[PDB]
Amino acid sequence: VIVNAQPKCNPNLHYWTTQGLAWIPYFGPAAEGIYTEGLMHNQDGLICGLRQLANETTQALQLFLRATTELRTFSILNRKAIDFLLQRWG
Amino acid sequence: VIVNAQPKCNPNLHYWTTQGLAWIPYFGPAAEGIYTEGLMHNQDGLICGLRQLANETTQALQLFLRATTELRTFSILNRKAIDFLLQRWG
Amino acid sequence: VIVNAQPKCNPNLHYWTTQGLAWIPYFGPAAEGIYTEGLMHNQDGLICGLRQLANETTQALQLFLRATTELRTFSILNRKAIDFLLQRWG
Amino acid sequence: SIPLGVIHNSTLQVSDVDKLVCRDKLSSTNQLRSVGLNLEGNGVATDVPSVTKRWGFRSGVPPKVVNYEAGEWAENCYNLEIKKPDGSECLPAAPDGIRGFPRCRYVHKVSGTGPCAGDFAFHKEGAFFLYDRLASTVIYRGTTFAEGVVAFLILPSTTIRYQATGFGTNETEYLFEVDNLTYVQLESRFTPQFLLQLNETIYASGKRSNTTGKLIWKVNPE
Amino acid sequence: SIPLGVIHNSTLQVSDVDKLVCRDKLSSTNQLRSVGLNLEGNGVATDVPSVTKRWGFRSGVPPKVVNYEAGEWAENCYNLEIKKPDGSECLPAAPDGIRGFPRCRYVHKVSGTGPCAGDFAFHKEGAFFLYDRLASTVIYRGTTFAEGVVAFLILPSTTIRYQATGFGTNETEYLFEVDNLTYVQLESRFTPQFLLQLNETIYASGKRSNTTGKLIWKVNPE
Amino acid sequence: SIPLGVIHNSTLQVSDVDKLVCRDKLSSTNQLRSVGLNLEGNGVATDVPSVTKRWGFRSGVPPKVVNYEAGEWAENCYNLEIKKPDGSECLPAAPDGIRGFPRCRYVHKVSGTGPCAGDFAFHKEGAFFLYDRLASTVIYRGTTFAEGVVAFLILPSTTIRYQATGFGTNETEYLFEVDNLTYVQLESRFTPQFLLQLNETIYASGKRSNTTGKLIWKVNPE
Amino acid sequence: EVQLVESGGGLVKPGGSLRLSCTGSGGTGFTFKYAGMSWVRQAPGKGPEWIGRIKSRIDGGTTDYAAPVKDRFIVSRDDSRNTLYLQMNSLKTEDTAVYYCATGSGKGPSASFGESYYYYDFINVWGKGTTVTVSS
Amino acid sequence: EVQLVESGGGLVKPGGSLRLSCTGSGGTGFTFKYAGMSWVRQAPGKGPEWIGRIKSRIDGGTTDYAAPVKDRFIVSRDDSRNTLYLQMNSLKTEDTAVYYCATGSGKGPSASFGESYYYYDFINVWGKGTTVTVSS
Amino acid sequence: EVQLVESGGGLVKPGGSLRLSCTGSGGTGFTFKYAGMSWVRQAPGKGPEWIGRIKSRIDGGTTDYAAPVKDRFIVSRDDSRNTLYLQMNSLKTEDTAVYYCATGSGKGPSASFGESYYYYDFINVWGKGTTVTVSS
Amino acid sequence: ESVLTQSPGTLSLSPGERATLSCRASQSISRKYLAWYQQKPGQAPRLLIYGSSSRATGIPDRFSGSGSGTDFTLTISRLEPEDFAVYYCHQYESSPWTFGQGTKVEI
Amino acid sequence: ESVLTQSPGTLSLSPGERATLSCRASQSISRKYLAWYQQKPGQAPRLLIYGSSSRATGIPDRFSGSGSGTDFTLTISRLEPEDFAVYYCHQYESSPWTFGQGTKVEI
Amino acid sequence: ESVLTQSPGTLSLSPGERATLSCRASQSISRKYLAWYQQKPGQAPRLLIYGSSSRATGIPDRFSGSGSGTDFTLTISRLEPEDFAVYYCHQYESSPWTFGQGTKVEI
Ligand SMILES: *[C@@H]1O[C@H](CO)[C@@H](O[C@@H]2O[C@H](CO)[C@@H](O[C@@H]3O[C@H](CO[C@H]4O[C@H](CO)[C@@H](O)[C@H](O)[C@@H]4O)[C@@H](O)[C@H](O[C@H]4O[C@H](CO)[C@@H](O)[C@H](O)[C@@H]4O)[C@@H]3O)[C@H](O)[C@H]2NC(C)=O)[C@H](O)[C@H]1NC(C)=O
Ligand SMILES: *[C@@H]1O[C@H](CO)[C@@H](O[C@@H]2O[C@H](CO)[C@@H](O[C@@H]3O[C@H](CO[C@H]4O[C@H](CO)[C@@H](O)[C@H](O)[C@@H]4O)[C@@H](O)[C@H](O[C@H]4O[C@H](CO)[C@@H](O)[C@H](O)[C@@H]4O)[C@@H]3O)[C@H](O)[C@H]2NC(C)=O)[C@H](O)[C@H]1NC(C)=O
Ligand SMILES: *[C@@H]1O[C@H](CO)[C@@H](O[C@@H]2O[C@H](CO)[C@@H](O[C@@H]3O[C@H](CO[C@H]4O[C@H](CO)[C@@H](O)[C@H](O)[C@@H]4O)[C@@H](O)[C@H](O[C@H]4O[C@H](CO)[C@@H](O)[C@H](O)[C@@H]4O)[C@@H]3O)[C@H](O)[C@H]2NC(C)=O)[C@H](O)[C@H]1NC(C)=O
Ligand SMILES: *[C@@H]1O[C@H](CO)[C@@H](O[C@@H]2O[C@H](CO)[C@@H](O[C@@H]3O[C@H](CO[C@H]4O[C@H](CO)[C@@H](O)[C@H](O)[C@@H]4O)[C@@H](O)[C@H](O[C@H]4O[C@H](CO)[C@@H](O)[C@H](O)[C@@H]4O)[C@@H]3O)[C@H](O)[C@H]2NC(C)=O)[C@H](O)[C@H]1NC(C)=O
Ligand SMILES: *[C@@H]1O[C@H](CO)[C@@H](O[C@@H]2O[C@H](CO)[C@@H](O)[C@H](O)[C@H]2NC(C)=O)[C@H](O)[C@H]1NC(C)=O
Ligand SMILES: *[C@@H]1O[C@H](CO)[C@@H](O[C@@H]2O[C@H](CO)[C@@H](O)[C@H](O)[C@H]2NC(C)=O)[C@H](O)[C@H]1NC(C)=O
Ligand SMILES: *[C@@H]1O[C@H](CO)[C@@H](O[C@@H]2O[C@H](CO)[C@@H](O)[C@H](O)[C@H]2NC(C)=O)[C@H](O)[C@H]1NC(C)=O
Ligand SMILES: *[C@@H]1O[C@H](CO)[C@@H](O)[C@H](O)[C@H]1NC(C)=O
Ligand SMILES: *[C@@H]1O[C@H](CO)[C@@H](O)[C@H](O)[C@H]1NC(C)=O
Ligand SMILES: *[C@@H]1O[C@H](CO)[C@@H](O)[C@H](O)[C@H]1NC(C)=O
Repeated sequence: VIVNAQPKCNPNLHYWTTQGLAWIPYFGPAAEGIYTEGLMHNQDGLICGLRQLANETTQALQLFLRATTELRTFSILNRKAIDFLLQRWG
Repeated sequence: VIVNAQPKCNPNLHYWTTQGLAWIPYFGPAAEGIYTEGLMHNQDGLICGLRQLANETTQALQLFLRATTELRTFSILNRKAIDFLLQRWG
Repeated sequence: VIVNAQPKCNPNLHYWTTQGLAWIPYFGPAAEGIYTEGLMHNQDGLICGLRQLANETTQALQLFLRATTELRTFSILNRKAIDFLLQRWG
Repeated sequence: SIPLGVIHNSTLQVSDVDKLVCRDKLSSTNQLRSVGLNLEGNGVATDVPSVTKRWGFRSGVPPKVVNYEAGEWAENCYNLEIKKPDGSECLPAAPDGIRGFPRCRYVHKVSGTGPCAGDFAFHKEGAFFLYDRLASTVIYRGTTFAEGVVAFLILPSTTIRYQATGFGTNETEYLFEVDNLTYVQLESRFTPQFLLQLNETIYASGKRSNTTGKLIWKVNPE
Repeated sequence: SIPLGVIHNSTLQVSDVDKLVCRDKLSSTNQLRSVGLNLEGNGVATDVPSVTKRWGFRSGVPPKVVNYEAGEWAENCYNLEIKKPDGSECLPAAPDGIRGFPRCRYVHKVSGTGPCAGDFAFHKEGAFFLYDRLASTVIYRGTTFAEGVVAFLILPSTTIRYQATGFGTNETEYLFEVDNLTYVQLESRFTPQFLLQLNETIYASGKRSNTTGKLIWKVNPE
Repeated sequence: SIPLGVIHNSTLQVSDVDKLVCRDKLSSTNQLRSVGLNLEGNGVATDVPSVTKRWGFRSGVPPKVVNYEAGEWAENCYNLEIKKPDGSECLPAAPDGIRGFPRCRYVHKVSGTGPCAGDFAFHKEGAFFLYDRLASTVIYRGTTFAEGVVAFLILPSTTIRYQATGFGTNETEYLFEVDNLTYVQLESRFTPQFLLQLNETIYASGKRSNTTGKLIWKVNPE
Repeated sequence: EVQLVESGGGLVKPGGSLRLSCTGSGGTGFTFKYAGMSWVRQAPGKGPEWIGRIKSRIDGGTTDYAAPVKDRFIVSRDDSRNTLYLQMNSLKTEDTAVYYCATGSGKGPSASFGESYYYYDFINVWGKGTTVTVSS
Repeated sequence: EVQLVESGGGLVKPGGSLRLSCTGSGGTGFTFKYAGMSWVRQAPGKGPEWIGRIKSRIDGGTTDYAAPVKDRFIVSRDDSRNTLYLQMNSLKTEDTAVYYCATGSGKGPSASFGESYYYYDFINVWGKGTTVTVSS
Repeated sequence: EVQLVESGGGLVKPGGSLRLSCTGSGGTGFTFKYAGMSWVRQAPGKGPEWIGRIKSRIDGGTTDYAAPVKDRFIVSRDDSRNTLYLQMNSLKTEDTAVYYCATGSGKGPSASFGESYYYYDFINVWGKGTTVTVSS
Repeated sequence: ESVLTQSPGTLSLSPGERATLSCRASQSISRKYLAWYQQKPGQAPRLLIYGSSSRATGIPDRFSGSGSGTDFTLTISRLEPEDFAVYYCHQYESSPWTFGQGTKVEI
Repeated sequence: ESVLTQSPGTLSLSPGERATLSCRASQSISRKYLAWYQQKPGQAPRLLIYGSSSRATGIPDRFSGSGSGTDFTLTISRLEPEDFAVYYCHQYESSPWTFGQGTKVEI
Repeated sequence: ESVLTQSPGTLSLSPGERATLSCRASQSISRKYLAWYQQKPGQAPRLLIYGSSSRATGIPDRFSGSGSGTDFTLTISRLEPEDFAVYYCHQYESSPWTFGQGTKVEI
């Protein structure tokens, strides 16, 4: 149901994320080193579909943020999990 | 189950809340203009019942806040949704 | 399933927690006085098992904190309640 | 242990914790609402002389806040700027994110001095000071607020200025400011509309200080 | 009302709110993911002269942020240090917890002055400035960021320096800095690689200022 | 991936993530509890000379905290005020909301100087510093804390003062302060009770400095 | 309409101290909504000398002193008793003078609304003066 | 290659004012990527006197003044018109002098890459000088 | 019971430098839990002159200098070797003097508990003095 | 400090003749902060004029003040027998107060 | 302020003889901030030398500057008839500019 | 700075007679920061007294110090032949140290 209407699309993603004594903050890596990395290609149209999704979700997200008072919002996905459950078992 | 025991009651509510390029923070309204407005009357005793409810919930809320350490609490209603679900499907 | 492998164990717990006009912040107690207290003994091996649990959960907790950006995390248990529900009613 | 109201097609009920109501369906989190109501709707006096007697200072207790999603328009909001006799401040600066209450009819701005016994000013009845979409246990300096309470439930300005002396004590005095050198003694029997009417006749008729002294008016007792 | 993407063994679908899909199982919260994507992946121009025309200043609107769990490597990140003509700062200091974007190929650091009409610099298309794992509606001073957008879904550097004048207006000018006294006029037709190649031939060949004056280069039009 | 303990009428079990236990009913969120336990309950040495060898400094890693709902009384809490040799501070001021641990028997307050290699002092074994109802990865200046660990589960002072030199290094020295000019050399074989007994006999008998010099005591080796 | 009258004077020995008072009427109370009050002295054969003045409470309630009496004389008021006081310590024979209380007051314009008074930064009302003699 | 030529001089009465101008060419534009520009005057029989200079915009666009003209003369520029101006107010007959514009410029080394100019903190290029006479 | 003895003196030429030392015993160690130590000099026929003193580490380990030796002499210590040193640079013949080390120490009262020493802000213990001659 | 000095020390004029008395302040002062007072033996000084040029009430029009900066004057257009009093200057200085030394006016 | 004074006021030498002119500054200055200028009637001054010792272009090698601190000199190794001009010092001071009074060189 | 000056430069008294020596400081100082020293040829100075009035140990009771402000004295109640030494003042000043010039006591 996603139609990518952008002038162009980078078909691939080069991504980063955050996933003995290494676990101890004192001995572990500095912040620049806590990230992992890798590539994904446009398998079955997923990457360009994803770029279009992010372009469409932007309006809803900005209106949401206008309404709230939290200086930093970390709870959008927790709310989604709760609504998911209420819709099925309310 | 709510008995309004206040000296008097304003039977009605005059309320406010927060509900093309307008969505963009750069072009949208200043904070004083992001609110909507309207009136409600005391349909079936609802407004005076509601004022009494807010007067009764105050004690529980203040004790709650004494116990917690968050400087700002935005999560009371998320906790309520979770307990609702646990009581029915625990 | 918990094997306490510590050099020694204090078998008991001396604990504290936070549970007319007293509820009003203006008339209520100062922060040093808002805590309750009591003792628990090692009934059925619970206290030494609990000390070992806290020693084991530490690694997972530190890696978790490395990954997140919240300056203060108050939401670990809310996430647990949500996962509990999703695993049973997903 | 905070109660929730439940809105039915009958009336407003209070949800239990021991009794599960199978028909009290909750379909989403958007049906949950935090509402800030004003104390003036219960008939509490709103004149400055009486209002300030509901507030006081204390130390050893930290401030805390909660949010609102919706709330009432206030007829009477307050804004304080109170200093100690030595010139230092009594109230803390508001922290980031705290803004004044968005919908006030009359704002009563009180500037002045007095003893300030504690660290923070707290409400004596346990009511909250209502800021934009945040209720607080304390008063922040220079920020407009309403007094009120917060309900939780399942759903289905003209600026009037005053001077004050002895602000934090029991025996205090207030003046209504017309101009920098023109004041009217304040009384508890005056309404906001009354004060505006006095400001128009005095200012319009020129019955204001011309010299460098302060002209202090006293309302005829009748 | 924020849409979620759903990843299937077919394609990416957008979850509805009115239609419940019984087979769209969610087993844990670890299947939910916040992803920050860069605007450069859509072909937006990234040269400094064009990039800054997408940004502007405004007042009366507070800044806000949201988090990411994952995101893209950027080819082009920006870092601004802009002052008013009177020497004061245009951009706010970044607050605790805001750190620069972790994975940038070229950082375009722009230092300079210009009019700064508002309180904060906002993105004109509504895109977000991407900081380490936080998207923001505003630009923070001295912090490296990427421009981008955020998706939500269910899962199953070389440092190039520029000087700027008139930074916050429509007609502005930029210089590429080779040395303290050596600059090259900047054009929209230059790529980051081009600038690095010019920096190597100029610096290596010694075609730099020797005197105390500034040596300003202009690229042959062809 | 943080384990939960489950309390049964049998014993304490660790909840799995792969195995669902149908009888492990959770009726409300009030059955979930965060508990802060002290390290002293595991027999770790608590004297100042040994305690400080478990702490050290590092840079490049930000501090973070988590909350407690309940916790242990500590026999031994610590409070540090350490400066660099040039007079500047080693430890950051505690941020709003951080308060000292509420239930300590003896507080070991250590004031002094030493090299402070990093930005923050971190625990070397990965334990947390326990503040009122918040565990932290770092030490805050002037705030009383206990060392400890945090468990998650499903439920169904006398102030002793010391001076320090070389605080942040391996070879350091400490003195027990009796008075401004009266000190006792500190040893790892001394217990808090021992130090209190020495403070009473020395102070009560008047074996304290009278002149402006410092009187330094050394305990008989036996 | 405002009047204030001095008392508490007479003969005191040098090296000692005394407290003068000035009690008035005709105003609206001398503590709040009122002019602050000063002391001025005039030795026979000399012109007036400013001693200092106590501000009204609405203006902060502080005392501004003349250099010649700093660290010796204190100007204070008995709130709501409409009485001004001057505490003169470390007396020297140079302090023999007539001591006056003075007020920046008087009635202002009226209106159908109410009554009014002006409070000034200069003196309209002088008391009679109490003679203080400091001698051996 | 850079040249600048002064105009706007002649006879003005003391107590009045005038604005001089200096328009040039041969540079890369005088507003950005360019040397700031100064005014210097030389009365017949006297040496040169610094008046002040307007910095380029890339260097902040401010004016540094010589003490003798402070609060009387203003140095400013017509951006992108390559023209320097001097506004002289409160004229006195002591201000009769030849007024020169001066530039810290000139061409630098070239490369197969492109062309270049240097912008200095001293003067290489002087104009001809416009005589300003202040008299009764 | 405390004693300290100076060495490292003798003849040095002006324009040069030397380092004196003073090693002691009888104390509790001279680095921590101890008095700081000073140098004092006395030219024959002259009274004593303060040079400066190194504080103990528990008191910060810094050196307080006398004005006459600032930027020329340095007072330092070899920690745990109980040795005090004086580095004298930029020597002039005016520096010929007997150089002494001095300590604010000595034993204090005992108790059934343990032993004790006092550390002072004045001198109880003087060394013998090492003569330093600066000449051509 | 800001100090007031009067001149002449004594004025001498027949009643019906014009009289002027000036004060020079050690510091410049705005008009609104100046006053003059009239004293006779047995009486506290009368206000006369304040704010340099604003008359006190109960005072005849023949009394008029003027001045600026450091130089202020009281002019009596015709000095009457009843006006041969000692005159003083006063200044408020926005905080400290200063009085002049006292000038005698005689027939 | 930092002020330049030249000495001698007049130099007198036959063409072909060496000539030197010095300037003393009231304040110490780094070499990179100094210059000298050459003026003839009808002409704006030529740059000659800048940065104390760096020659301006279009200038003969016979002209060479030197100096440090407060004392700077221009040396002409052989003064030619065409060089008998008025010479001036100049300093940049990292902000305010100063010119010398003008020294005449004569045969 | 805070500088010590002794007077008289020489004391002259038969043994058994009382002797006093005073020092005047250029700056006022608290009692706890003062000391005097006794020197004989071949010896480093002995402490004698410290803190103005507190005796050093190993010192006879005949030696007693006193003083305040800028004026301090050492009194020997009876000067013995063995006490005819050079005496010096010293002050701690809470940081810099100062010695007096040295006063000779002779029979
Ligand atoms: C929810 O709704 C209920 C019902 O309306 C409200 O109840 C009100 O509670 C307040 C107290 O919290 C009552 O206010 C007054 O309390 C005084 C007692 O306290 C005084 O003395 C103590 C020291 O002993 C001081 O610490 C304190 O600050 C006070 O000085 C009474 O003396 C008052 O009565 C007198 O004054 C009133 C003035 O209006 C007169 O009408 C009375 O006749 C009498 O002379 C007074 O009782 C208040 O009256 C209660 N309301 C009602 C209707 O009874 C809750 O406060 C409300 N909760 C929230 C959060 O809004
Ligand atoms: C999600 O995806 C869509 C599709 O790609 C993006 O749509 C883009 O929207 C922006 C506007 O927000 C378009 O940008 C330009 O808008 C100009 C109009 O605004 C000008 O004038 C107003 C005052 O009237 C000013 O306030 C404003 O700042 C501007 O100055 C047009 O005039 C532009 O067209 C001209 O310039 C471009 C330059 O590239 C030329 O190509 C054109 O031919 C023409 O000369 C321009 O339209 C942008 O073009 C839209 N993209 C596309 C592909 O059409 C969304 O923005 C995106 N959302 C997010 C969050 O990323
Ligand atoms: C959960 O429970 C377990 C079990 O009790 C605890 O395990 C402890 O782990 C710590 C290390 O994190 C052990 O402490 C000591 O480690 C030293 C090695 O590190 C040194 O050298 C490196 C550089 O190579 C430095 O970076 C570092 O800072 C140290 O200087 C060993 O050398 C120590 O052994 C020696 O000293 C001890 C002193 O008590 C003697 O008893 C030993 O015989 C020997 O001489 C020491 O091992 C600690 O011992 C472990 N405990 C036990 C019982 O073995 C976890 O730490 C705990 N987790 C939490 C969060 O509390
Ligand atoms: C080593 O041993 C010594 C000797 O016992 C301990 O010294 C005592 O320390 C305690 C705690 O600080 C002191 O107790 C409190 O002192 C306050 C200050 O009083 C000063 O002024 C009075 C005169 O007005 C003097 O007599 C007194 O000595 C002090 O100079 C008092 O105000 C306190 O009383 C009030 O508060 C307490 C609660 O804290 C209430 O219970 C009381 O009713 C009252 O309202 C209190 O007395 C004690 O005075 C010290 N004693 C002596 C002789 O010095 C050292 O602390 C100890 N060190 C260690 C590490 O153990
Ligand atoms: C404000 O509170 C003070 C007490 O802090 C009251 O003062 C007392 O008043 C009683 C009469 O009710 C007198 O007997 C006491 O002697 C007074 N004590 C002091 C220290 O002055 C005061 O009356 C209260 N004022 C008001 C308006 O309530
Ligand atoms: C930047 O914006 C300004 C307006 O704020 C533009 O200035 C106007 O330009 C038009 C021509 O399009 C003229 O007719 C007006 O007289 C100008 N107004 C003013 C106040 O100068 C300016 O042209 C814009 N510059 C660019 C590069 O877009
Ligand atoms: C503290 O650490 C330092 C190193 O930073 C240790 O110093 C070294 O000690 C070894 C002996 O084990 C010597 O051979 C090296 O020459 C020393 N290096 C330096 C730079 O001094 C020191 O011994 C350690 N101290 C303690 C008490 O552990
Ligand atoms: C009151 O003060 C303001 C400045 O804050 C001034 O603009 C206004 O004219 C003043 N009014 C009077 C009567 O002095
Ligand atoms: C540029 O400035 C830096 C100091 O910030 C200095 O180290 C470097 O040598 C300078 N380069 C030039 C060409 O002046
Ligand atoms: C220690 O210092 C305090 C001031 O902080 C003082 O009150 C106390 O008397 C001092 N004690 C001694 C022995 O000097």
